Parts: sequence; structure tokens; C-alpha cells
Amino acid sequence: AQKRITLYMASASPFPHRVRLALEEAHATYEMIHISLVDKQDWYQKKVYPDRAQVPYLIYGGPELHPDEAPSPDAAKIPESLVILEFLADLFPAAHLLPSDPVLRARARLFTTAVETELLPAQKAFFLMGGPPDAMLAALDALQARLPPAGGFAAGPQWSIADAAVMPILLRLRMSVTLEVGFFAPGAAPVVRAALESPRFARLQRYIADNVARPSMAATWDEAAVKAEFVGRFEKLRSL
Amino acid sequence: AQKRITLYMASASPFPHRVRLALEEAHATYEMIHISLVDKQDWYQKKVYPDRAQVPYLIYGGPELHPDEAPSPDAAKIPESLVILEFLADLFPAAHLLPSDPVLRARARLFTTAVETELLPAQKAFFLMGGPPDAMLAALDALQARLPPAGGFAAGPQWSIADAAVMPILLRLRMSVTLEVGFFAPGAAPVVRAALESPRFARLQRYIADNVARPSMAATWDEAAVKAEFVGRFEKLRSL
Ligand SMILES: O=C1C[C@H](c2ccc(O)cc2)Oc2cc(O)cc(O)c21
Ligand SMILES: O=C1C[C@H](c2ccc(O)cc2)Oc2cc(O)cc(O)c21
Repeated sequence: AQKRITLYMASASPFPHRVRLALEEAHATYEMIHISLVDKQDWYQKKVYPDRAQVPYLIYGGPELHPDEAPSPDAAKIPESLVILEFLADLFPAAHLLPSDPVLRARARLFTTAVETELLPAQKAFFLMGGPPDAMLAALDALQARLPPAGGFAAGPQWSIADAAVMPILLRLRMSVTLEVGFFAPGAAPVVRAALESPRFARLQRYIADNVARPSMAATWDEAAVKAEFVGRFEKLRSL
Repeated sequence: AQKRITLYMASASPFPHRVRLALEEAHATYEMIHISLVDKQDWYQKKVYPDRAQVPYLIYGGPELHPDEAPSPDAAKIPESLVILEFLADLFPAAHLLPSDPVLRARARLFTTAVETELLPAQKAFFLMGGPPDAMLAALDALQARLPPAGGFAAGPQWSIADAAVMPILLRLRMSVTLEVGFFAPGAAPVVRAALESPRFARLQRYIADNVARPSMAATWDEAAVKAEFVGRFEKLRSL
């Protein structure tokens, strides 16, 4: 049997979306609970996750959870979207959320490492610090060249959690420069938008379409819900 | 030869030591090529690892490999010490470099996540940027508190690649503040050194001792060679 999975989450961040993708790809059974910035004050820092009150957060095991309850002592609390991706691959081995070959598992984890050390820093300096679009586009060149040039997904022919880790990021990057919502340099957003639609990113376009076609994306991507919450998160930042 | 392991390594840096600990714990057959961290052989970048020319770098498969040779095209090349650790737990499932339970595996990964996002940057601010010693001790307090208080290793009663990830940092940090070899603020190295010997850090002294008592330390930790290359690296960097 499958012990109980309750995911604490939100829509603006790419990070809960990563977890949902894997959960869907494993045809897992789970419930979701949403979490606001007022939830993290009133009850989610006091009652559920005191250390850092971050989502995403998996509760594995124990009984049915509703909002404002504390997780049972005996259930496991698992933060950190990448660890959770690894946990799901361990929990659902029949789903091959990671390939079986040790070298191709490394290749998946090297892909993710680079999303984290290279793609995310570039996005931050570009969308949040007004950096120039050259830097952003060169990070995207590099990401694209790490894709298998002979086609398929990040680690090769089979979908893996390396795809779950980057795809939420690319979708929101595209949205944020399509809506021009960000702390961009002047005209930076439409430079990046037009380049992502051009031949320089053919391989990446194809990779995005290959991921968006799988039933797991339709099941985890709600344009409006993400947009709504993405715009909001930008205004929070903006204020302060 | 379908299983040959060649490791590009060095002594001063913690990251190749992580891999050696794992190889010894797995009773793996392997060969080492020594890349100098004081005067890096430029054939390493030109013929072996052009992108980043960093150690550790693990060559899996193919024929015998000598210094000043390119690895075979048909062999796998794996950088990133934490990826290599996971790679070796997958190569050697019977060694149990990770526990079998998914929650305990997540526990190990979480522990490592914390070494990476809290301990290393604290060490960096401290050893490289001359930051105050109490900030460094605070990251050490937190590390110690994440250990099982009764005894045992990072993730439980069994050794795991999470001990392989943190033990080389701990050893070199001790050595570094004991010889005051670093860009420390006046009097900050002795504060940390004396606090590491005091009853505040007794649980952590235990952890280091328990790890050092395992055969894998004697087989991987040559303190005189580490110190020679660590001092030589530091003096070179200072002169610049
Ligand atoms: O999921 C991660 C991310 C974590 C990490 C997080 C932040 C950081 O700066 C570095 C590493 O390292 C790991 C180490 C592992 O053995 C397995 C893992 O799944 C991870
Ligand atoms: O070893 C790592 C570290 C890498 C990482 C590097 C920098 C960073 O900020 C976060 C993660 O992420 C991972 C993700 C995985 O699924 C498995 C892994 O072994 C790793």
C-alpha cells in the first residue's frame, strides 16, 4: 500500500509545481493544502513547519490532514523540493522517475545541479535585479546545450525528475517576459521573449513542447492560477 | 574494465575526500590521479575536464588511465562530489551507502542539504571573508543539533554518504583554525578552535571521533599531505 501523502503548497513558486509533476508521473495518491503568507504566521509556522515555514512540504504517513491541524508526531515531514523529488523516485520505483542505469541517474542529477547553480541565479539577477538580457540568454543557451542534442528529455529518452525540476521554471520565465512582470531593465523582457521564440532556441522549444504534451502538465498547470499568484508575489516584492 | 574507476582528486580540498570515503566504504577498486591545487597541470583542463577543470572528477569504464591522457570517449565522466556520492550508492547497493527506507534516505539528503546551504557558506564567510567567529560557531551548533543526540552518524545508527559529505569539511576546518591558516579576523581562529575543544561541542567531537575510528578515514585522510597542499594553496592565493 501507499502511505498517505499530503502536499502543502502554492502556485506562484515553481517549487511545489515540481513536486506535483512527479506525483502525477507516479500516478500517486495525494491531497493538497494551500498556504498563504498569513497562513505562515497564524498556523503554518506555529503548528506544521516551525523551522522555516516554507513550502513545498510533504507529510508522508499518518491520518487525514486538514488546514490548521498539526501533523501527527509519527508522520514524516519532508521539505526541499529536490529532496522530495528524490523521495518520490524512491517511493515509486515502478514509475522510474529516475532511470535505472547509474550513469543516466547521474546525468539527471547533473542536469538538476545546473538548473540550481546556473539557471536560477541568472533568472534572479535578470528578473529581480534588472540584469541585461544577454546574461539571461546565455544561461538559456547553456541550459539548452545540456539537453540531449539527439532529442528526448533532460536525462535522455525517458522523462525523469530532472524534467520536473526545470519545467516549472521555464514556464514561469516565459510567462514573466510575455506579461512583462518583473524588475527588468528597459526593454529586456521583449528581447528575451523574442529570442525564446526564435531559431536560437529550437532545441529548447521542442523540449518544452515535449513536456507540455504529457498528461502530467495539464494536470498541474493552471495558467490563470499561476499568473494570478505570480503577479501578486511581484507586488509583495515591489512594495518592500 | 566495464567497471574501472579512475578518480581525479587532490588533498587540500574537502570535495575529493568525500568521494574517497565513499569508495572505501564500498570496498571499491579504483585508481587516483593527483591534480595539484597549487600549480594545476594545464593538461587537466586541455585533455580531461575542459569546462571547469575541477576535482573531483570520476571516470567510469574504459581502459587504464594515466596522467596527461584524455579519457576515452566511450567512458562516463562524472563531476560534482555530491553527485558522485549518489552515483556510488547506486553502483554499490550492497554496501548501503544510503539506507533502504525512503524517509531515512530523505533524512540523509536533508542533512547534506544543510551542510551545503548553511555550513559551507558559514565556513566561507569565516575563513575567506574574515567574518566573526560566533557566526561560524552558530552554524556548527546547528550542525551538531541535527545529529542523533544519543550517538551514531548523520542519518542514524549507520554510516551513509551524508557523513561522507560533512567529515572532510569538519577535519579541514579544525586543521585550518588550529594552524590559523586562513584570512581570519584577529583572534577569531582561536575562539573557534577553543570552542571546538569545549563541552559545547562534545557531541560533535564524538561524531568526528566515531567517523575517524572507521577504516575508511585512515585510508583517505593523510593529514600531512592535506596540510602541505592546503598551506601551499593559501600562501599562493594570499600572494595574489
Ligand atoms: O536535493 C538535493 C539538493 C541538495 C542541495 C540543496 C542546496 C544546495 O546548495 C546544495 C545541495 O543536495 C542533495 C544531495 C543529495 O545526496 C541528494 C539530493 O537530492 C540533494
Ligand atoms: O548532488 C546534488 C546537488 C545538487 C545541487 C547543487 C546546487 C544547489 O543549489 C542545489 C542542488 O542538486 C541535486 C539534486 C539531485 O536530485 C541529486 C543530487 O545528488 C543533487
